[PDB]
Amino acid sequence: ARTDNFKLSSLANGLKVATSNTPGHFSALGLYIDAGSRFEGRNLKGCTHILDRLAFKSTEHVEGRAMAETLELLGGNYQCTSSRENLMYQASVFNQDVGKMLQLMSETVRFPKITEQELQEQKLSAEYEIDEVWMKPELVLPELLHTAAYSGETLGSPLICPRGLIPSISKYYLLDYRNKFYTPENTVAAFVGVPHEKALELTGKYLGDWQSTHPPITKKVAQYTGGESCIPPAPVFGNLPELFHIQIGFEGLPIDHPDIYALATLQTLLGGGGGPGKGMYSRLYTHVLNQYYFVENCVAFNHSYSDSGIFGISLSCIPQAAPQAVEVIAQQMYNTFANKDLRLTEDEVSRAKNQLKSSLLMNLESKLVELEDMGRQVLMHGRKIPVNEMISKIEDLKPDDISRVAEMIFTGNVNNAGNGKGRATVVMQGDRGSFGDVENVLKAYGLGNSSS
Amino acid sequence: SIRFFKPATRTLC
Amino acid sequence: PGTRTSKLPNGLTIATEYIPNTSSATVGIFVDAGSRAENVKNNGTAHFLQHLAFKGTQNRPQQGIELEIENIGSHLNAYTSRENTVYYAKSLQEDIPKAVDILSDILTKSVLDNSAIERERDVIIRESEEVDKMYDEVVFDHLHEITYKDQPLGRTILGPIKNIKSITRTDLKDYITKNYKGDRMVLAGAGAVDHEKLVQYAQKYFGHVPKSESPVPLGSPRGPLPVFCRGERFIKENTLPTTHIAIALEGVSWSAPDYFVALATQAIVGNWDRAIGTGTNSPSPLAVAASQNGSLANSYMSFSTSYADSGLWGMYIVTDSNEHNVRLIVNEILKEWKRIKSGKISDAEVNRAKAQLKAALLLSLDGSTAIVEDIGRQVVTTGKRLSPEEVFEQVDKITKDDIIMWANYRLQNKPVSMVALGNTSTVPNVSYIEEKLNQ
Ligand SMILES: [Zn+2]
Repeated sequence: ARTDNFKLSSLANGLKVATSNTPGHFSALGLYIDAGSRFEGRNLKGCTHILDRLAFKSTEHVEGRAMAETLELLGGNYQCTSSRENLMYQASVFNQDVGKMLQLMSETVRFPKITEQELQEQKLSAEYEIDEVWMKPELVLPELLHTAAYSGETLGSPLICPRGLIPSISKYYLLDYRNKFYTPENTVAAFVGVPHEKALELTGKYLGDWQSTHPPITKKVAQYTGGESCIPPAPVFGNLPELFHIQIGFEGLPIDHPDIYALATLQTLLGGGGGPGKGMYSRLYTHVLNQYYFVENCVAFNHSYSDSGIFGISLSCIPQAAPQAVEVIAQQMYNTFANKDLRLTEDEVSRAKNQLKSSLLMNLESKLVELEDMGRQVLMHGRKIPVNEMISKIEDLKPDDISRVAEMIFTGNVNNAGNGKGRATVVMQGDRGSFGDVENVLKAYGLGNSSS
Repeated sequence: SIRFFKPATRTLC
Repeated sequence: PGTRTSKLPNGLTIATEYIPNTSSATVGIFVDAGSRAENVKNNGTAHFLQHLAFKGTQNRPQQGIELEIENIGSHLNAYTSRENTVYYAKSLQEDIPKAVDILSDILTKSVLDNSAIERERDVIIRESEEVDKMYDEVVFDHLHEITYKDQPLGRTILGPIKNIKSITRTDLKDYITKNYKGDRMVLAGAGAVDHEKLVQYAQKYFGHVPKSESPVPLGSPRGPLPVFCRGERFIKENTLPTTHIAIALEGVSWSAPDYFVALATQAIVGNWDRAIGTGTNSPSPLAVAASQNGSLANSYMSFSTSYADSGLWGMYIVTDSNEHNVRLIVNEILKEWKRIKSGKISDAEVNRAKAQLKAALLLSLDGSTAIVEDIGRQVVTTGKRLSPEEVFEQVDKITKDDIIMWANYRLQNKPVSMVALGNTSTVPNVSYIEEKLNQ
């Protein structure tokens, strides 16, 4: 709010306009829509991805070629991407070009033509993209994790569109999706280094007369269920070592939840991985990577969304070691709160705290990052938490705070709006047998919750 | 890659 | 507002750019050293030093540096190029001084333990074996060797295996003694940074650094200008699936008046990939030809490298060792340079290139680290920092004519050097190339 020079207001159609920072060597701006794969349901599957791949093509007022050439002339530093919870159009441009970029952005957001040809191209192209994605464990495991954590609903609704469902994505369905989510009251226009006054001026000029379609409200809360799933061992490539993968998690916290900072500190304290400051002194490094080398990778993850999240540890190892994977992970989770002799130390917590503040602040040095973080925050709870407040909440964290949160998560004791189960989510690639009685090992360590 | 300039450098990456 | 500058009594320059609304920053020490400061038996030292600087100093043992940096959430890194050695840190504003302290400590008070030096010889070798697997890297190293025949710039950064096995603690300490002079280094910082205070810390932790007896402003000429040597080196390797070719001509230096014009011309030719295309809405006649009737190559990339007193400008090609007649793709490339030389280029493509150029040089100066990168490299190799607004001006004033002029100067009756790795049988001669280009 105060030092960031953050200002917020709305157009009469409900479009929120957010600005921050002061004049610089150049500006950043973007349109943020509250959409994503979690809203597709079973009827609009794949629409979010196709619409974002269709970004910046021909519009009612700008020929496809002219759109592309003009964006090149603006520096070509623009993009459209989408996730489970977001759909955004962003760019950084020289100061004098903010208006032109905003105009093009609103043209593709309000008047896309989506011709037969354009759609056919993106569809043909999406099939090849999916085929590639399915060969990357870094992408696939997390996908399986979400599907299992929410039984294929909302946050677990496929982020990777099923191959067979792509050809049936019609203009009709894309229009249905657009008419449900592309409304001014579901959009935010954010700018960094642009005076608020100017931003209101430009936004009103290109988006002010935009009117809502007043669609049916179809936004369901995420209901964590937890669950299990296993896909076949990946194909043995060249010299590459064969590896099995496993991810184990529990329902985490919403990004605006009060213990979110404690939980991110916990994430940092665990660290892990595959110059100094690279987190080689984090628990997963010390207690796992350094102890077992049949483990090629081990890291903590923290997926946090508007109404839920998944928190846990990922591990990749040699096929031969698979039998021990579950236990290794269980021990680490256990050791964050239930092991009186490995209680979280002042040193550990203090270092983790500084590493968390550090990576947040350093990331925020980028205009595009400031921009995206602002857009999403306003989109979600209509306010931008001031950096000062964020740092304070982290600096005030004490070891007990981290221990309380660790216990809550691993005990399956989170209580989010969706009223999730306390069952673990375990997903893996390799031979199912090789992993053993997964549930038994977890119960043996008091992890999870068996009584509702 | 995508579009510009290119000198050699070694890093304690 | 802009870049603040100050000079320490020992010659060290302190350059700074404050970034509003930040609580973190980057600080880096830039030394005009690198491999171009070594000799034939010396070759590889500067890089060897970089590795050892992290093994312990007179004030902090190795693990001590690591743990200290990780506890305040800072990051520490270094790199060596043919022109300089850079050590830098990213940290919260509270730790800037701690950062300067540690940087100076690692740079000047490093232990250089004999045990460490011997264990490291293996790591450096391992590293060498990895570069050998990056064909582009290999081709450009050979290109530097023949183009700057028997000159400093002609040696690689890592150095020969021979030298990696023979470098001695004496070699190391001499390099440090000879090159590490205040007048030869810059302490650059950006972000939540106070220039006055940083100059103090500079004095406090770097003040002890020796001034050269014959000081020279960072920009001033090292000595006898490198000389571009025409030449060719064919490296037959029938086992390779792809063939790699690099074609160069004497380019432009960091401070050259035509520096931006040279970059502009590079951008007009641009790149192309057999699978992706140009990444431009409208491909050049060259790109179109490259993709026609089966493709003439897998990819081509225009490149430009600069140094304080010299430069290399040219094309880097990648072809299918079993499918492409390298001659054909080379012809198209030369045809394209001639097109520029004959003025047959549109206002639109000139504008496209200037836009590409501005974005690449300016929109990329985003965080403190990138900004320190720019401040540091510019001052240490040039003696000044053109501001983002000044660079914008330099690019914006370029005309169709400037480009036509430059190409006609640099790509007509000038020597070219070339390197080819892989299936060499289909690659044309360096005299073939000049004949067709000047023709
Ligand atoms: Zn190295």
